[PDB]
Amino acid sequence: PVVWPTLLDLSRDECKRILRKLELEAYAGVISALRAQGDLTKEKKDLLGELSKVLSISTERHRAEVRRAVNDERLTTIAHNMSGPNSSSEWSIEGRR
Amino acid sequence: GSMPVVWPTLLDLSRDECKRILRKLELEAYAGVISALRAQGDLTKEKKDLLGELSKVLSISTERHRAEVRRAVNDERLTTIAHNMSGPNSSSEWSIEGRRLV
Repeated sequence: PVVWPTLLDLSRDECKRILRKLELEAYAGVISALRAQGDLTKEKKDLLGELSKVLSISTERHRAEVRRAVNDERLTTIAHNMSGPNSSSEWSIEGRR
Repeated sequence: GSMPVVWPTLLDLSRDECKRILRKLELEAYAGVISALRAQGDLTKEKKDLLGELSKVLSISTERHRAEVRRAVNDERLTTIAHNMSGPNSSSEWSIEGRRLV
């Protein structure tokens, strides 16, 4: 006997889409704040690793958010002002793997 | 002489404003993690302890943490997502976390 996608099924799929957008936005927000603080450290790398697991962020999406933040001129300016010119080695290594 | 007679304001720092944007970023970062975790379902010890590591790194006080929890547990949209994702018991542990410690 057949079955098919109901409105509830499509509703649950849409909730998953909304959740995934919230999760990626959350993770990107943490990367942005950490990048603006200065360079990446091992402790922050570890913390990001746990956050990516709990927010279901793939390594591909992680690396792309690291690069986005390293390259964002506003965040780079904040790091320059707050921490000084050394601010992105280590983030850039992480964004390469 | 060595120094410019027409100083290009390009060179100037904006330390006060950057300090404020950094703080805005930190608070927005923590709030967004609370909101996403709340939309997943109820709080777990693993989420609580991870939020504790995040609050250290983002300089978030325990008062601000609990206020974010109370906000998120009561957000109608985040709660609708959690009920659809995780079922009807998606709030009690969050509400405990929002209330205790004073």
